[PDB]
Order: sequence, then C-alpha cells, then structure tokens
Amino acid sequence: XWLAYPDSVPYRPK
Amino acid sequence: GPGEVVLLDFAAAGGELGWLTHPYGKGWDLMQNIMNDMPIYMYSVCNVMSGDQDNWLRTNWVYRGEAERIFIELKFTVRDCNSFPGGASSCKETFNLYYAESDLDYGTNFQKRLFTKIDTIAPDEITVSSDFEARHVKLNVEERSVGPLTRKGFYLAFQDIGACVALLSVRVYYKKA
Repeated sequence: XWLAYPDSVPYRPK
Repeated sequence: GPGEVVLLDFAAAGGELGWLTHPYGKGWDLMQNIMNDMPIYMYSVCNVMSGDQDNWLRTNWVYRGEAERIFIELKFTVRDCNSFPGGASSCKETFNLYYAESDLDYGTNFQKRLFTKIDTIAPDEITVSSDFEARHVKLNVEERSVGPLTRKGFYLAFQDIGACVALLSVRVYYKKA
C-alpha cells in the first residue's frame, strides 16, 4: 500500500 | 573523503545485498525505483496503519579487521504522519539504530536481545504529501560513530516502531591509522 518512496516497487534479484 | 576505508556501502551494491528482515512481510522491504532511468534501491517500511510495530532490518556480518572505531552515514526519507487517513494513531517520525559485535557470523539466527542501541535517528525534514506527489522528497543525512570495537566482526540493525521510512544509503567506514 502506502509507499515510503514515490514510484517504488518491491524488488528481488533474479 | 581521504584515507577512509569503506566496510559497507548499501547504495553501491545495486540491490544485491539482501539483508535479513524480521519479520519478513509487512516489515522492512527491499524496493526499486527506476524513474531516473537508472535504478536506485532502498529498504522501506511504512506499516503506519497498525500499532505495536517492531520491525527489524539487519545488515550482513561485517569483518572488523583492524578498524577500532566505525563511522556510520545514513540517508533516508520520512513521510509526515499527517499524510495518512487518521487511524495513524501509532505513526512515528523516527527510527532506531542498533549494533552488535560477535566473534562469529550467526547467519539467519538473528537475536534482537544481543543488540545495543546507538541512537534514535530523526529527520531534519519530513516529506509532506504535496512534495511526495510531485516526486520531490526530502533526503536526510545523519552520521553516528561507535567504538571501541574488539571482536572479529559486527552487525548494524535498524528498528522501525511505526514510521514511514525509506533507507537509501548506509555507508560504514574507518580511518587509516
């Protein structure tokens, strides 16, 4: 939901 | 700048460090922003709509070598608690910095109780909604130091207690004697 940083998405290296 | 020996630099690792998060899910989370055409990474937490938050983020183990005192530089954003609807009755605008020395890397075995608090980390400037929506966040910089260190290595850890925080940079160094 509420984002701490704009236009940020959860990320995990492939 | 000169004569600094860098032991840890989160921003330079390009999202590859994968730090331990306790709890996993709804606590600290690795995030990517690519709006600059270059990706930047951060550890973010924003669980401001529910109380009793105790979210931990622990760096990987750091070999101390000959370092006797370390200097810690953090860069981070904090959103105004007024940005949120009103059940934000547990929202905070600070987070806590901890550390622990140990002679061995405990790996996935993370124990809060072994960590010592360095300080409360507070922002000089919070990011209000109008700036958030315009993609103009306020990046804070805070520095702390810890010593003397005596063991083979150490951890840093970050405790969130209900703030909306994005941690963009963690740089640890010591000075050559």
